[PDB]
Amino acid sequence: SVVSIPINNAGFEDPFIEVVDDYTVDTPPGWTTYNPNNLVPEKRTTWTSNNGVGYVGPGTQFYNQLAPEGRNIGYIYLAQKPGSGVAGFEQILDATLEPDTNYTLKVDVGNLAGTFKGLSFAGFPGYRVELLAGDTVLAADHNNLFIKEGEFKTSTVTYTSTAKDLHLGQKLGIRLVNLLQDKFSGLDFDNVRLTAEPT
Amino acid sequence: VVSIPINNAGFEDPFIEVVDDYTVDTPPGWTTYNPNNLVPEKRTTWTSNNGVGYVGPGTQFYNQLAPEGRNIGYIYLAQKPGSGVAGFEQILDATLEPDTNYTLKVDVGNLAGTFKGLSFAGFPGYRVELLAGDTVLAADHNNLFIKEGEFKTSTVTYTSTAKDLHLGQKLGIRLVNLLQDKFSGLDFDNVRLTAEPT
Ligand SMILES: [Ca+2]
Ligand SMILES: [Ca+2]
Ligand SMILES: [Ca+2]
Ligand SMILES: [Ca+2]
Repeated sequence: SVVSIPINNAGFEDPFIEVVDDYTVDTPPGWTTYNPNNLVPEKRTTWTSNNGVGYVGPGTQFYNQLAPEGRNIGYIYLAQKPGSGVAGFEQILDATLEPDTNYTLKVDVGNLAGTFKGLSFAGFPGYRVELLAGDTVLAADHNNLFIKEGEFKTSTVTYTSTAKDLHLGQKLGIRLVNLLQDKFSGLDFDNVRLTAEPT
Repeated sequence: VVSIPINNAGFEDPFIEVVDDYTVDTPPGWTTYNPNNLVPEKRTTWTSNNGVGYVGPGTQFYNQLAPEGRNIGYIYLAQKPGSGVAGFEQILDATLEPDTNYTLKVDVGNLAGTFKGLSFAGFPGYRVELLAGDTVLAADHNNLFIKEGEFKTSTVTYTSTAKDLHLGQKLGIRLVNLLQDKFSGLDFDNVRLTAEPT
């Protein structure tokens, strides 16, 4: 009796992108920009901090594998120096926290690799994946997985509610956070999965 | 694999004779993480506090004894949920080294039962953090479900590269009471940190 909780654009497959390594600089559809330190401007260019989706295709010059799911990944790039704050993706779901339920949140996290005419993609800013109820972070994986250059790994976040959880009935949420702890200060996410199951 | 020294890693200092007896002062070797000023400098039984407690035969709050030795470390927060967080912090004598795999393990405890009419049902949530300097390198934010009166081992891992920004800075550990629900008290024991070349 495992249940899949619906997530909008959970694989960042919207919008469709034709050319390999092409990307948008606007918040992916179905998601909002998590911006507690105002690191990402409201109007983005290739020159600013930004987020969006990117096509990881056959001739990719930045990865050693294809997208964990479908064609696209979601990315967050921060131009500010490390320690400046955090930013990422957030989505508030239509599902609410239910009692005596085990939640399993899985997201693939990616590390860009390579170079481009002076631009170095070596390094990784750190990630955090968090499961929300209302404004409360119920559980989070703060950068526990080592992600080699040009590869992806699946982060798993779990939370188990009791019969009397304070946040019962509040809307579930998901955040995918660029921690900006080092350079290169971009990272990818893909294949967001949330499942619920009675204890 | 090398074990990184941690002072009072099992909260066995100080020795406590009477079962379920406890201290209300910061355990020796540790400091009180207090980013929201929830824990006063002079504590009592009724205020927010932290310390060590003897989990001995016939304990009124756990199914089993301390995960290691006699004592656990505990943090209790009297303020309402959402008021902030508090816990234990210790800066280590070891520094972040390149190409090293770090494994931090801590047992987290959920007090159970009833005492003098008060119910200890519920759990405030925990976070275990591995630090370098002032930076949280990796953390387990409340991922394990901990049944009433039991302990489970939280594992936090971090892998350094050759050019980690924080290389050379002092490693650190935080054990945090998240104050996300009531009962808003929790335990920690058997702190382990190991390093290994990649
Ligand atoms: Ca995808
Ligand atoms: Ca990289
Ligand atoms: Ca102990
Ligand atoms: Ca309890």
